[PDB]
Amino acid sequence: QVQLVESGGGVVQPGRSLRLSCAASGFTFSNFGMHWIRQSPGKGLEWVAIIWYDGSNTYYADSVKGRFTISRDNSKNTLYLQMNSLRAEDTAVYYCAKVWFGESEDNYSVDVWGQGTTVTVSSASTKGPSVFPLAPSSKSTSGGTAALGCLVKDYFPEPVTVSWNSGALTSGVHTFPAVLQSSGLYSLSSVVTVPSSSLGTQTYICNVNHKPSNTKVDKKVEPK
Amino acid sequence: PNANPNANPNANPNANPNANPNANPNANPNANPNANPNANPNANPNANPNAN
Repeated sequence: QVQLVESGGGVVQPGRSLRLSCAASGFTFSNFGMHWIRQSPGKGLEWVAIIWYDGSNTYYADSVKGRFTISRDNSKNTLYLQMNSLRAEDTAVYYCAKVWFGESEDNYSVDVWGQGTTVTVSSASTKGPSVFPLAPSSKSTSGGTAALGCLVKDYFPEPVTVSWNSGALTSGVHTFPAVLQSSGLYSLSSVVTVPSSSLGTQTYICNVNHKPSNTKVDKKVEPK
Repeated sequence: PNANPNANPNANPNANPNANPNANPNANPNANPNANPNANPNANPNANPNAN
């Protein structure tokens, strides 16, 4: 069926440029106009640009007019978005989308969305995480259930993976979504509930992995 | 009985103004055949962004 694959996203410092591409297959790409639409947690869904099937007419959102340039290569079946003078608020997931087929006098929007590519505009440098133990004690025990965890602090960029006992412990694990701090570094927590009668005897180790920095940390969590 | 069957005619010539301000539901719901058939000089001269 129809398939759209975005590529080109990554980490870019503010003020620099970045070029996104969208490879289309499963349909005659040269016969359809295309949209670029971005999604951010702060603004939700936000239309960015539209291009005609032949590139004759292009339109842009007001917040990006003059900085972004949408183009296409119908011989390569590729849609392009050149982004210049990036600001912090442009960090979002960018989707390409295909205009649906309709009648000659109708208004048009998109019916098939691409997979999406993440763009993070930040001046933070690549940095491995600091792993701190969330130690269980009497203050984290209610009956026969205790809670312990690992705090993964001050890393950039996203994402990081957390496992417990090399994947052997999955029941009751809650890894929270990362939060962006005032310093531009991300931080998150991962917690697990265990039988209180197992504390002190069963070994629990959290395995944090961060591919952008090739960081692998096995942190042992001991009670207080 | 045998009251005056004509106008005053010095009656009220102004609005009520407490008359009905709503839209009469039993109005004309059809198109006025002799309405404006010309093109509007003050219309949209741009290109619809949502056009095909």
